[PDB]
Amino acid sequence: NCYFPLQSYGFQPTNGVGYQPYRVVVLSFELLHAPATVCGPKKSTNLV
Amino acid sequence: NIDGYFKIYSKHTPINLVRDLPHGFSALEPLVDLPIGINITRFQTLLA
Ligand SMILES: *[C@@H]1O[C@H](CO)[C@@H](O)[C@H](O)[C@H]1NC(C)=O
Repeated sequence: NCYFPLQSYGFQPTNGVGYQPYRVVVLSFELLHAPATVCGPKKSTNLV
Repeated sequence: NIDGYFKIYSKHTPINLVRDLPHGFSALEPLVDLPIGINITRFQTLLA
């Protein structure tokens, strides 16, 4: 009952859908407790 | 440091007159507005 806690994923070109490796990014953000140093693009238009 | 934005205002004035600190009128333009969001209490300065 002594075990090492960590092992490889056996990722091979023959693995099935879902058994394959998938890349993951998770966008968290924390908000409004201080000024919003990020926003997306606001659009612009011709100056008539 | 106000509303979570920090603001540097400044003027450069090449007074060649030797005496200390002039009386006469001029005003600081705003240089920089920064979203730094930090509380503050004191400051220090850097000399060569
Ligand atoms: C700034 O000061 C107040 C009062 O101590 C505190 O409630 C607030 O959480 C502080 N902000 C930060 C970023 O520590």
